[PDB]
Amino acid sequence: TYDPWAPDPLKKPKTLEQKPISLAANGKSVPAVPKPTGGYSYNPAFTDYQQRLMEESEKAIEAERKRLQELELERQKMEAAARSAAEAEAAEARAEKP
Amino acid sequence: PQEVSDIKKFIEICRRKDASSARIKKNPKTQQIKFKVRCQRFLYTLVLKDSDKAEKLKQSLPPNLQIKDVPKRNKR
Amino acid sequence: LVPETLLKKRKSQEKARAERAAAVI
Amino acid sequence: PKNPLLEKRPRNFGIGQDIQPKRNLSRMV
Amino acid sequence: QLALQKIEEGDDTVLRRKQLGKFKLPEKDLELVLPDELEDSLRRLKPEGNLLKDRYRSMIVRGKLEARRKIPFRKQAKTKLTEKWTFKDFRI
Amino acid sequence: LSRAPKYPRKSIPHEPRLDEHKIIIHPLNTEGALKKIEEQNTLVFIVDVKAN
Amino acid sequence: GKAKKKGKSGAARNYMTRTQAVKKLQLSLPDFRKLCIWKGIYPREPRDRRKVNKSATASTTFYYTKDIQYLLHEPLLQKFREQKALEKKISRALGRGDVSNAARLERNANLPEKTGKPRYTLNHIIRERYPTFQDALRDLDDCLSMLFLFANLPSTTAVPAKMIARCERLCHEFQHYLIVTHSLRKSFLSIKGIYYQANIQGEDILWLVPYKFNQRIVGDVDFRIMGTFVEFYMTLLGFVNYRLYTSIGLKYPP
Amino acid sequence: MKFLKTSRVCLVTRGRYAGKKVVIIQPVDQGTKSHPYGHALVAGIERYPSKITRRMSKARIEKRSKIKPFIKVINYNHLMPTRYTLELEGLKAVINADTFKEPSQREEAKKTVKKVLEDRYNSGKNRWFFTPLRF
RNA sequence: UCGUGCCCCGUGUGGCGAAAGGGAAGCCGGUUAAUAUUCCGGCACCUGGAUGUGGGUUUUGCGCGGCAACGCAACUGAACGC
Repeated sequence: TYDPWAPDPLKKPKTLEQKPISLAANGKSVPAVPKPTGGYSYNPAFTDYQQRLMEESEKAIEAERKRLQELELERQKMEAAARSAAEAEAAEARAEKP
Repeated sequence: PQEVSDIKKFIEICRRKDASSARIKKNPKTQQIKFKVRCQRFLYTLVLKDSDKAEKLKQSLPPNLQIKDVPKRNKR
Repeated sequence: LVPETLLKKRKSQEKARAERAAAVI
Repeated sequence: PKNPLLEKRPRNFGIGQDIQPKRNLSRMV
Repeated sequence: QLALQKIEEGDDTVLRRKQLGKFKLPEKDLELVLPDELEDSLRRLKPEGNLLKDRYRSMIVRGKLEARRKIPFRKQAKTKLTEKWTFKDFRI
Repeated sequence: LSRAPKYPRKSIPHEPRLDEHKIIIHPLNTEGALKKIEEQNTLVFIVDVKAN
Repeated sequence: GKAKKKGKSGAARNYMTRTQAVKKLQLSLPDFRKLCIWKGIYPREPRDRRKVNKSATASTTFYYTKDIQYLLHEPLLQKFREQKALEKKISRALGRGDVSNAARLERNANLPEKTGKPRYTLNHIIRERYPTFQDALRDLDDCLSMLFLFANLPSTTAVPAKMIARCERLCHEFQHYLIVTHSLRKSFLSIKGIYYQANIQGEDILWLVPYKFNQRIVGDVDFRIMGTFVEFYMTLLGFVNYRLYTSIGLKYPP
Repeated sequence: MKFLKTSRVCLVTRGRYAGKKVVIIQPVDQGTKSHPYGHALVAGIERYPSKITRRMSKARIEKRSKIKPFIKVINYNHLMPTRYTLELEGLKAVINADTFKEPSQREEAKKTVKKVLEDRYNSGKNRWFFTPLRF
């Protein structure tokens, strides 16, 4: 058998000892398995489930508001482009001792 | 060597961390007073008319910056 | 904007994307 | 509907008009 | 004032704005049982998410590798088809 | 491929040719050096011609 | 003395792109990605990427020059070249019609579909990556989550069925060690799976196991590099199981 | 007859905006006290919108369709008139002589010129005005 | 990802050869028996690298002013060309 823990660079570089990049916003290390909360249970507590439903509900409301706002802005943009194109077509129609 | 004409900029230069020392040169024939501060790259000189409040600018200069009066003879 | 229907809609599109990803000599 | 900002820029590959395109020059390698 | 301005575990849920790879990682899929879908037994439980996707996202977030997209079709070498000399010189 | 020799061409790596005992030979006891000691905080040494 | 030229020192010497690293190591892209995952070579980010490469984009991957220098001395490069030459010999034998010679040469390939083990041996890599058994126990969370996940997957070309069976065997051996030592502490039934927390030699080990159902492999994940992770993790778990069984004085493998 | 009128498209030949295309907002043929010569108040494009390909995403199309405008008093001797005409009702009296005497009015006028020009560009008309001259 | 490939480009070929040609950057004062634009003091400069602070630009994303010649402490710019 074989058991670990019991010119070539036998010394590893310190660049390898440097910590990998974390994509977390605070820049701290993310655990491999994060500890679950009580709201993620299959039969959760009422308070935890209602709380999690509140954050997901408000995120859904703000996302829907944002997408409706940008859809309205796009609709106004195409209406402005259509008005300018109609004006351009009308302009071409009129042109045709000290 | 650079000449400073603004008292505010001179105060910021004297408050800079690289200000090693400062010295006061008195020219009585010209009736002027020169404040010279030694920084890393440049020596900055502020020229003033010789006056009591011109002397009083020392109390406005930072205390940690050492200030020496220039002697009459530059002895080696 | 009912949040329950919004969450149902989001789960529907996430689910649909999930099975779409998983699917003469 | 296609974007009206899209345009065609054809290249005339006649003598002395445009840079010749990269062809198969395998007969003359 | 300038000195005051200078004076003033990570989570998967919020990420930095800069990407690591060909794209920025999307927001996680909703892992929540909606109130119509709650069941009263472990047998009728509906598992949510995908654990393989979770491990891949954990790998990217911890930074052992960067996020890349699948390439379904690779560009083929530009070649020309031609007839063999024996089949050209065949006569009957 | 890089070289992967079956035997080293040199069995023993050589010692560093120019170490500190060979770099510094002796100081200078001349009157100019003794003047430099007190005037410039400077010591004067006779060193190897190959040392930088 | 002599005037230096721009771009000959600093970040341009400190970093290289993935293209330059692949050309330096004279590997293919799959072999380079596999070796980087196995040896723990991580992507890096320069302060100014234009100083490293003028054609770099936001999706350009950078690595340390010293990390690539360390990868230059890895013995798995010779293993890769030997396996490629062996496959060429097998192709020659099959093209000449020597079926017995082809079978004899294929017995030297050590295929995962025949052995249940990874194609390349990572035993020397395990000790290099984990200097201590404590570090192995601390990476056991990721190891156990990956292997318990892959023990319930269908057979693929990247991860064959015998290697899946070996994943299940190693997970069962680890579970038997936990049973006989009573090291298991906590368990949790979530909507994603079953979380388990054990305590081995003063280290808390928490991992997630899926419910026994059909698992979906989606196209948004890189399944082949996940399989490379699986190979590394089973190579780690074999030695971890051997050390735990020997420490509690039991015969390994059971 | 007179061609240096309103909506006339011209090319600027001198200054920081040389080679750019402008539309004439107001001709001053007799001159003023500050500019005792025939000149014009013009609005034009400083940074042209970038080219759009069929495989571009909509966010990239929106980013590359941006226009940076400018407003200018310019001598007639520094203009090259073109046969093209750009008729825009939103640019009617967008700038006058007193606009250039205050920085904020210049910013507001440039914002109005920007929104009108991007509307006309997204309309798809007058493509010669929005392509840059190559010289 | 048919994972062990594909794409782009053409211009050739290395070295030596000038203490008067070309060329990045140092001046003043003092100092030795004998060296000094080299030492000491003061005051500078050039080249290259890393990375901060201030300031600048940006919600009209990559500055503003001058009719213009052009100006102002900044004021993105790869391949390929002039």
